[PDB]
Amino acid sequence: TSEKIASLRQEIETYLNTGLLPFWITRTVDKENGGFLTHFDQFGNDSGEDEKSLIAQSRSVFTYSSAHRAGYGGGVLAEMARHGVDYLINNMWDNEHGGFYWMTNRKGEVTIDQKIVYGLSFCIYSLSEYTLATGDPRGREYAEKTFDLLQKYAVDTHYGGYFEMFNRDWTLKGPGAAGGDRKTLDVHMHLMEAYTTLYECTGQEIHRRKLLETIELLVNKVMHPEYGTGIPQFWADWSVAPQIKFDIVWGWARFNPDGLKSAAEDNTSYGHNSEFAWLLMHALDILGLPYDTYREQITKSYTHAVENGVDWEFGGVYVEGSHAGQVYDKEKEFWQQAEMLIGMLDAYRFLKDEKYLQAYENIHRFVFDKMINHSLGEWWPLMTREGVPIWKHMSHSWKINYHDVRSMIQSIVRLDKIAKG
Amino acid sequence: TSEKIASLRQEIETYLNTGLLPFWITRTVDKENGGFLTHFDQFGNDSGEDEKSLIAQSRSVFTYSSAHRAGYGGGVLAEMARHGVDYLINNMWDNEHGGFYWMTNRKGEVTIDQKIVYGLSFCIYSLSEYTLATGDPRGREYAEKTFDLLQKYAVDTHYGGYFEMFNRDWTLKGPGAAGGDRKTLDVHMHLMEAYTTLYECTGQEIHRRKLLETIELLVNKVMHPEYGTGIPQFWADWSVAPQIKFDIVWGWARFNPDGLKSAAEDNTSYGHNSEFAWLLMHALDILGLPYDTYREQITKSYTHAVENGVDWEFGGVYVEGSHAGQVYDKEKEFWQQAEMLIGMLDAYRFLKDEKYLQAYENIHRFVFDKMINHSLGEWWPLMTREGVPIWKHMSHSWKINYHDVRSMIQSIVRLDKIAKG
Repeated sequence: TSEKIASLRQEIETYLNTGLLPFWITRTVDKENGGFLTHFDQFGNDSGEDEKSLIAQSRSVFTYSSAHRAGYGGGVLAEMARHGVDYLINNMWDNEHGGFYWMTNRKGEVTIDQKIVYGLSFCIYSLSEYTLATGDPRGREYAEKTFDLLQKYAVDTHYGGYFEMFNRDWTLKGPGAAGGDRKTLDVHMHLMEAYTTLYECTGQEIHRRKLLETIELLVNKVMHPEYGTGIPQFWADWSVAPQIKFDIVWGWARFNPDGLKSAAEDNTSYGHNSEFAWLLMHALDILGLPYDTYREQITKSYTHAVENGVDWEFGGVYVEGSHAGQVYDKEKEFWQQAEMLIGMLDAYRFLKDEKYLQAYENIHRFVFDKMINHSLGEWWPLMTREGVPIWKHMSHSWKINYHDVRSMIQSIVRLDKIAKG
Repeated sequence: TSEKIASLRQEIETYLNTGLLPFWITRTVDKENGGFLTHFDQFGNDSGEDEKSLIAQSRSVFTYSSAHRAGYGGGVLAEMARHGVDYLINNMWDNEHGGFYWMTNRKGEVTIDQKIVYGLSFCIYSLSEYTLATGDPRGREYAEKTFDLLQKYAVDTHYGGYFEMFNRDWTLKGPGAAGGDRKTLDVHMHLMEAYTTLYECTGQEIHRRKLLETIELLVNKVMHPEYGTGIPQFWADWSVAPQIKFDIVWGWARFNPDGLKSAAEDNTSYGHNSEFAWLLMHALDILGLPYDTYREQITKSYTHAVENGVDWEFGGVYVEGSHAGQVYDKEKEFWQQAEMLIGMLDAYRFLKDEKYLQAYENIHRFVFDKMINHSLGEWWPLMTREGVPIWKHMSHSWKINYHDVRSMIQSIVRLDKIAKG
C-alpha cells in the first residue's frame, strides 16, 4: 500500500539523518594526520588500529560524495569528501609508478605499497563520484589515471578481464595466495560498478565501451552458465579455480561451524548476486539501455536470491548456498542485507512480482529491528540467524559506511519510484 | 655445401652494400621539409605523390636503425634514422590526443588524422629499434606512449585482441569499411613483431607478458584451427568475418584475372605465414624460450608454405592459396619472397629437413635473377609467375625497404648460423 511505502521511507529518512550519518560526521575526520578514522568498537570508541586502508579512505570519499549529491548530511559532506581526496592524493598516490597504495598507517605513511585492483576499483568509483558531486576535477583526473593504468598493466589481452594484484612497480604478483594468477568476481563486479560512475562523469566513448565489455565478461564468464549465480574465482583462462585466501585481505574471515557442506565449492552469495543485478540495472540506466537487454541474467540473479536467500521466518538474507539452491550458511552479515534492500526493490520494478516487495519488507524489518545498533547508529557486522550479534565492532579497516548509506539512499529513492508508478 | 653457403652470403653482401642501401641513401632524405622521400618510378625518379605516410616514415626509421645496428650503411644510417624520428615526433605525433597520425603531405602537414593500429604497430617497432640502435631515449619514450594508448583505447577487454581503426580523438571508427568492427591477422601479427622489439628495448615485465599474450592470440584465434595457416579477418568475437577492403589502405589492390577461385574465402598467404613463423622464432629467442614451445604451429606454417607456395619450376613464392593446399594465385609479389628467404632458413634450422634449404635457394635465385632491378638496386613489386615485371614502380607510400633490407641482413646471418652448425 501507499501508506506502507510512506512508513518505510520515513523510517529510512529519520534513521539516515539522525542516526547513521551523525555517527560518522561526529567521529571520522582526522584533522591532525589527514584522512579518516574508521576503527570503532561496540561502544563507538576508537579501537586503536594503526591503519588507514585504501578501502576505508576511498569508500569514505564515495559515501560522502554520493550522500552530498543526494542532498543528505546538512551540506557538510562535500568538504568531508574533499578532505578524503586530499589524503588519497597526498598520502596514497604513488608519484613514481602511479596508482594508489594499498595501506597507510594512521600518520599517513605507506605500509603496504602493492597495487591491488580491488582497491583501485574503489578509487575509480569514489573519485568519479567525487567530481560528479563537487565539480573538483581532481576526482576525474585521478580516476582516469587509474583506469589507464589498469588497461596498461592489468588487462589480459588474450583471455580478457583483469589480473588483480601487483607489486608497487606494477610487476605481477606471484601465483596462489600472492594473487597474481586468479581472476575474481569481487574485482570484476566492482569494476562494473566503478566504470559506470566513471562513464557517468566523463561521457567518453572509451569508458562506455569498456563498461559494456565488463558487463559482458561478468555475464559470459563469471556467472554460472546454467544458474546465473556468481562464481568467485577463476584461472586466467576462465576455467573455475579452487577457492583460496589471498595474502592481501579486505574482510575478516568468518567460519560458521554449523554451516553445511563446508568443503563444497559450489557456493554463491545471495548478497553479491543481488548487488550485481541492481548495479547492472543502474549501469543500463546510465547507458540509456532497457533492463531487458539482460533480462535472462537479471531474472536468474534475483529469482535465486528470493527463492533461497530470504529468511521468511526470522528476517534477513543468509550468507551463502549452492548454485542449485541449497542454503549453506544462515548467519546474517551486514552488507548482504544492504544489497538485498536495493536489489529486491529493483527486482519488483523490473519483474513486477509481489514476492520481491514481500522480500524487501522482510529484509527492511530485519535491518531496523535487529541489525541496526540504534544507540550509536551503525550496523552490527555479523549476527546469528535469529538476529543476535556475533561480532560487535561497529567499523574497521574494511567496514565503513559504503554499503549501508548507499542502501538507505537508494532504497528511499526506489520506494518513491514504486509508489509513484 | 659450405662453398654454396659462402657464395650465397657473398651475393647478398655485395648487393646489400653496393646496390640496395645506396638506392635509398642517395635519394631519400628530405632536408627541406624533413622526413623521407619514397616515391620512385621504374627509372628511380620522383613520381611526385604529395604523401609522407606513417607507414613509409616509420618503416624507414626501422630499416635505417636496424641496418645500422647490424653494421651496414657505412655508419650513416643512424643519423638518417634520427632525421626520421624528428619527423615522426615533430610532424606526425598528436600533441592533443596522443598517437601518430596516419598521413602527412610532402610539406609535413597532417592530411589523414586517424589513429590506425597497423601504422601504430610500425611506430612501436621502428622506435624501439631506433633506441636499441642509437641510445636516443626518444624512441622508447614514444614507443611506450603508443603501447600505453593501444592498451587504453584499442584492447577489447572482453574478447581479447585489438580494435584497429580510430578517429583522431580515439573514438572507434564505424563498422565495415570504416574499420571499427574487425580484428585482423595484419594488425595482430605485426603487433607481435613490434612488441618483441619493444620488450628487447625495455626489458619490462608488462611488455614480456603482453608479447606472450599476443603470441597466444595469434596461435589460438588467428591461425586456422586445423591447418595452422593465417586467416585474415575476424569479427570482435573471433568468429571468421567476410573479407572486405577498408577505406584506409596500405597497399595497392591487385587482381590476377587468371587466379583460381576468386570468390573463395579460404585463402591464406604463404608469405604471411612464413613471416609469422620466423618472427615467432625471433620472439622466442628474445624471450629465452625454445622453438619447440610452439613446435606444432611453427611446423604447420612452414610445411604448408614449402609444400604449396614454392614454385620449383620457375622460382619464387606464389601469392596465395587455400588452407587445405590448392594454389590460387601464382603471381610473384616482392614482400613474400623476402619473408620466405628468412623463413625457409629458420625452417631448416629448427626442422632440419633439406627441402627447406632447397626452397631457400629457389627463392634466393628468383630474387637475384628475376626480381631485383640491378640497374637501380630495388625490387620489382609484382611479376608474372615466370618472372616478368607487371608493375614497375620501385617504391611508393607502402613499398619502401622494410621487407627487402631486413631479408638481406637476416638471411646472411641465418646462412652463417647454418654454415657454423
